[PDB]
Amino acid sequence: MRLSYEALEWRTPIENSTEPVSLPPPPPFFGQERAREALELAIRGGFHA
Amino acid sequence: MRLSYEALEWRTPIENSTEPVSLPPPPPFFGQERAREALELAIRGGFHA
Amino acid sequence: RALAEEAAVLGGGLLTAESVEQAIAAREHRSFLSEEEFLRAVQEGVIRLRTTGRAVGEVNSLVVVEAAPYWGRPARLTARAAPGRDHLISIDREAGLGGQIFHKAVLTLAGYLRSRYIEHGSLPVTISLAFEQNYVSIEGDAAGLAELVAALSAIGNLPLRQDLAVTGAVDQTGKVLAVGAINAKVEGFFRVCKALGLSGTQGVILPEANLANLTLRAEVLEAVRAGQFHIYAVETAEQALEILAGARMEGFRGLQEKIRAGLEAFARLEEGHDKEDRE
Amino acid sequence: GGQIFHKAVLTLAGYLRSRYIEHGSLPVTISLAFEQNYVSIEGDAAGLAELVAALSAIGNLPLRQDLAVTGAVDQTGKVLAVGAINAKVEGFFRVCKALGLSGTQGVILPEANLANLTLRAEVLEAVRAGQFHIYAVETAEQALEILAGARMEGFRGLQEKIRAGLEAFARLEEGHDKEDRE
Repeated sequence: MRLSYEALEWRTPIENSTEPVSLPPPPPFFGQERAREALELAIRGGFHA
Repeated sequence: MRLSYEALEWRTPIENSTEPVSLPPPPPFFGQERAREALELAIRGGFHA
Repeated sequence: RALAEEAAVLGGGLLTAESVEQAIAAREHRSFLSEEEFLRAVQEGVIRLRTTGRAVGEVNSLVVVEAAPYWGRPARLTARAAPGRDHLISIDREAGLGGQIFHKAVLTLAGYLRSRYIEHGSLPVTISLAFEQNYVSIEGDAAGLAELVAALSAIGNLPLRQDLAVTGAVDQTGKVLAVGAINAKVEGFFRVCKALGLSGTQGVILPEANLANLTLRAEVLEAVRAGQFHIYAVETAEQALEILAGARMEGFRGLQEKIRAGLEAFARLEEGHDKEDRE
Repeated sequence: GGQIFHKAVLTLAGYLRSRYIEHGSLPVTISLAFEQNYVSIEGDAAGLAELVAALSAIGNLPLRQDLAVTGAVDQTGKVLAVGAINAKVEGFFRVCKALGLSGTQGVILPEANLANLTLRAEVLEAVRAGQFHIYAVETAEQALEILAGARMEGFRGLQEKIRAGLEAFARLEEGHDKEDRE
């Protein structure tokens, strides 16, 4: 069955590009909650990691 | 045959989750009476173990 | 003591039940990346496993992954029967060696199939056993119950339930032997079913020798109590096939009748080919 | 190439010997080859292209050369996901564009790779304009139906064509055996 363009389109639509973005820095290990939690536990408990 | 929940439940029931408990220290090699007796024999007889 | 230390860290110093279960959950989740990737692939359709309806010659064999952490997960085991000499091919055991290595798992399944069904001479079927996707690391020492039930379904054109995953080892007698890491396999299948959505009929067929080893997680047991997940304990491959195919081995419209009918059909194709070659 | 027995050859042989059954054995020998050697063929996985090519050879089915076929299959015939789907689709698009697009070229890729389908801008624009097509298949039968432009069931279907090809090969074998016997 043929896949239409809408079913294949994956790119994020750009609404504007003349404005320079100003965003706050992300927390360390962003999108890496597992690693952040493991390191939190290792630091708080003094565990070799 | 199909195993029921009561034939699969293995966790012991919890009466309470907030009440600190005090227990006497267990004797050395608790549940290890074989190793404890072997070491007792080795120490009393001077045997290499 | 290490788990207690982790619970104290997550509990602030006091090891409450909540703190200990949090420590256990965190320890389980810290090595959960492989299972997270597998579940995401299953949900996205990259790895398509059947957890509803029925299929012929296909089972959800529970396996343990190659990774150092021991995570159970289902893999689609497929068996295909063709007319010919009595020769059972384990495709994922002859993938790169060849030459009849005598894997002791092909020998066991071949012995069961040759001794159990005797209406001709050499078995009139050749069985090809394979795993869809390659993470299984199939054990060579012990033949699988899933392999046997898939071979029987392929021979007899038996639609087996895809709801139930099949795990366990079998010898030539048909008795299902205990397998290690039964909890991991059951929990992996339950994770897959929950990711795909529980239909209230998915379950696991596991050896009754592992009943003393079923220390299942809280979530799986809660599902079992609610009736959304079932656990079947079997002693022989015959009753596992009965549970999968939803009918009895003996009697009218039995499983033995269908399997012997399939074997007779393959033998008839053999003899018709011989006659056509002769004339 | 002694021993080993591969996993692709065993998979294709199992599918062919189980799906098409009128004699005690498959009456054909299938020789699969790639033209030029830059392929880096995977010995651990069967190919959907290999299976459809074998089926076309058996049944004398004219496959569309417009469509490129990628994807792995098991002995059931289920088309499995394959790595680097974007690279393969974009490479076939580059080849078609270099030779000139006719508005009918396309790629037959597993539906398991729709999660992995992040195509370049040019390929997506061509698909939007209708100059390039993408087909998602669940089983090798669907891929063969798309390639041969015919259904697997009904009058003059691909199933009966492949079965008639095997029957003709079996007739040749039995005639040769009868001649050699006497």
